[PDB]
Amino acid sequence: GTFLFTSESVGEGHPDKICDQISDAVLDAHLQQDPDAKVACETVAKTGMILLAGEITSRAAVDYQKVVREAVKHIGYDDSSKGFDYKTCNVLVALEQQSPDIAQGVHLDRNEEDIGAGDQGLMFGYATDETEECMPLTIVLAHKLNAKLAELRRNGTLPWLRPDSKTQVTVQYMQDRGAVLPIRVHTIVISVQHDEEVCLDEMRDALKEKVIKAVVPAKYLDEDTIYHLQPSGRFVIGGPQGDAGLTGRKIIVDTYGGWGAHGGGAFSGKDYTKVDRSAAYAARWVAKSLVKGGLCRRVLVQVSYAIGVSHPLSISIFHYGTSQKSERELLEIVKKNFDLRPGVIVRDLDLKKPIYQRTAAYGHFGRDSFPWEVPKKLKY
Amino acid sequence: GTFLFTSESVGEGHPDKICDQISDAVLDAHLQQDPDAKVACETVAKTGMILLAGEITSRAAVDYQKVVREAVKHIGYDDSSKGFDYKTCNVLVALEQQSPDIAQGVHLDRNEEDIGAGDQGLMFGYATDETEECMPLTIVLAHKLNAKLAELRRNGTLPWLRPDSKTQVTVQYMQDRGAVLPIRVHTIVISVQHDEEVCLDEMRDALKEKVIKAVVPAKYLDEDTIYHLQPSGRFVIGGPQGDAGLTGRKIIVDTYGGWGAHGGGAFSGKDYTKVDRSAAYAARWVAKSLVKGGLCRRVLVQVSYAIGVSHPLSISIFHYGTSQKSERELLEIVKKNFDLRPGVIVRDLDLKKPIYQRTAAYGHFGRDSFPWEVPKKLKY
Ligand SMILES: CSC[C@H]1O[C@@H](n2cnc3c(N)ncnc32)[C@H](O)[C@@H]1O
Ligand SMILES: CSC[C@H]1O[C@@H](n2cnc3c(N)ncnc32)[C@H](O)[C@@H]1O
Ligand SMILES: [K+]
Ligand SMILES: [K+]
Ligand SMILES: [Mg+2]
Ligand SMILES: [Mg+2]
Ligand SMILES: [Mg+2]
Ligand SMILES: [Mg+2]
Ligand code: NA
Ligand code: NA
Ligand code: NA
Ligand code: NA
Ligand code: NA
Ligand code: NA
Ligand code: NA
Ligand code: NA
Ligand code: NA
Ligand code: NA
Ligand code: NA
Ligand code: NA
Repeated sequence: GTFLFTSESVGEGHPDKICDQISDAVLDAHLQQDPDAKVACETVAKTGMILLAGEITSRAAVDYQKVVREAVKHIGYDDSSKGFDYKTCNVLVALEQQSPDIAQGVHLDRNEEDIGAGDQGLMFGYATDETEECMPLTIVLAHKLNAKLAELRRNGTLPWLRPDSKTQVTVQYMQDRGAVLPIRVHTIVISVQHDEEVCLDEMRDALKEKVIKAVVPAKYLDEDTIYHLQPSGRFVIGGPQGDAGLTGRKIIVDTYGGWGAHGGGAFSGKDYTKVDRSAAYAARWVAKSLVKGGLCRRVLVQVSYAIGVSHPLSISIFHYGTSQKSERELLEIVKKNFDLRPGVIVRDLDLKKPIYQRTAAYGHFGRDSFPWEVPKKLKY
Repeated sequence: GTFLFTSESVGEGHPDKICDQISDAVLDAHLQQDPDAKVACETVAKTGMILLAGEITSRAAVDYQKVVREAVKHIGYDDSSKGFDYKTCNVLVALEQQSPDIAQGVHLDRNEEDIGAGDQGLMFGYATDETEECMPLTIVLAHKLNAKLAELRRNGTLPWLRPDSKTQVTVQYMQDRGAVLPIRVHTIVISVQHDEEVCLDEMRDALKEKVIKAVVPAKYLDEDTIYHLQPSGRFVIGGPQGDAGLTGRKIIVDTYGGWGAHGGGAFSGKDYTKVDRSAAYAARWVAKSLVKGGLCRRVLVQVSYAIGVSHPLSISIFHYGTSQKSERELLEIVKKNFDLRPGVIVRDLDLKKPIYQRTAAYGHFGRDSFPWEVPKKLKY
């Protein structure tokens, strides 16, 4: 009756995540000055280069050089010995205004509540009662392993660590009437960039004793757990020098780690009129509200939009058999309690606030009591 | 007992899809000369620009200018009046060799069958008996609508069409013992770039009569079907000029349209040692083999890897209740019939052949009897 499930996470210095963080630093910089900025900022990172490309229409005056370099500094790439340095990297900017054809179809001369979706697309929300934060254990543990690496890098106790890391956690689960119950950790992978001097045995010992044991409860680890620690054997070249990064290439790390579903839309670098972000956050809010409200133990929500149209085209609820109410009944409860127009979501979730860089590593969900993590009390 | 589900697709000239096609044109060009080329080619597209960035180690001599421009020509961007022209665009190249640290951990001095996975990650395969090609109807119809647009553009019958398009199809389904049965089309969205002269009523009439009716069986369309045709009202600016494109930003369009699950890894621009592609293709092959073999009606397969390790770390089978056999029994059948090491998958699926550009629009699955679409006869 048991099964395995695997999820991964990446660290703040993983090149794709660098791009997500930069794109959201750019968004935040615009929103600090112009809450109605229209932002669609993609970032590319390769050896020695950050390129910004996309579309921004805003009243803000933003120093892209400074914003980009400060984000890279925070991540920890501050010297050529680490493969990348915020002080001496190339920052190239290929930003244009938002297409006027998009603007006229989406938001020009529209009442805010009746703004159209900024694009077509589909989005999902998911929640599971297997953890208090209503997230899958696999992805929670994978994120926490990367956060622990960053902590031990920044506090100087593992000074050989560099910012680029990846983790992967496989958990053995039991099924319980559509809900899932974690039993044990089956396999853990950790790969992290390191300095030229530290040897493999020192790193593997530290990753087990100072990282895994500081994160994963001992009850989940046993003599059969498989550890793949620095499995490549050498990871000195890293960051953008080891692998090109792009915004929106970690969309499963950003969400549910393979659980539930994904509609394909990236989050970072986008203002609220891009329903890829706002409606995914709202769908998480719905799903978590259903689970915390006791209506389900596990639930997947789909919503979809057409460009220029305010109301969603479709809403669907899938409860995995974990409710006494039918999926139709839950859908009616959702429709009576939520208004998923983007110009309403923006108000309910406060999506003009410049908090987005904080979302761009360690997952957008399950953390810090962001507005989409605070369940709505449902009337039914 | 019914529910809605929505999927989308994009056309060959959608800027993200342009990037996928270019990245796979680059891969194919290398593989034509060096079947063992190591390729990780990301493409970015914005107004007037194609940038190649990533890592290639290969014995091939490739003219990137020519390869890129020929791909853009095939797509149809051949004049400034369309927003982009293969003849006069900027092609910038930021390609380096594969990291030697990766190479040593993955494939150097390794027997081909025992090559390590080129990265960690998780991948899913999915199959559903609702169509003969074992794909969801929503995504099949969405792809076919984009293909029809391209056909009518290329044959000159709708000469106002341009290459950038998006479609979205919402289908109303019934559940049947874990399987799904399409009933009717609930909503269709089509947005397509167009010339400055054609009016909105002409376009909307043509999209209904020459596109939708030529693609979607009349039995699925009724007086209640909702049509959002050119919903933005104006789409003259398009392609990279309207929206930046990046490789690997259409991973749900490339796969199952929201159905099943996704592990996050993009396909295009990657050789077979990148399990993001090879193992996803193998997982599709497994899933389709289970459905065509009569063991399931619907199935999701998860596999996962660690960099440098040949065998998958985990394999999981989820059959939605559509088999008399337990998921454990199906997993044993899979393990007895499939060897999911990348250096074996490459042989079974012929993944050194330069056919990848053909996969990079209209979905990687459900078409053209590629090797992963030909079911394996299972022994059990
Ligand atoms: C294998 S390249 C994809 C990702 O894997 C990581 N990576 C890069 N080099 C190595 C390496 N030598 N060993 C393990 N992981 C690596 C980096 O996070 C990179 O973005
Ligand atoms: C809204 S920008 C995201 C995508 O939507 C498409 N698009 C661009 N401009 C428009 C427009 N004016 N109307 C409808 N869709 C558009 C293009 O495929 C683009 O890549
Ligand atoms: K990459
Ligand atoms: K974009
Ligand atoms: Mg990547
Ligand atoms: Mg999208
Ligand atoms: Mg895109
Ligand atoms: Mg990956
Ligand atoms: Na810091
Ligand atoms: Na809970
Ligand atoms: Na336990
Ligand atoms: Na060093
Ligand atoms: Na997921
Ligand atoms: Na909290
Ligand atoms: Na052609
Ligand atoms: Na079938
Ligand atoms: Na019918
Ligand atoms: Na024109
Ligand atoms: Na999908
Ligand atoms: Na065929």
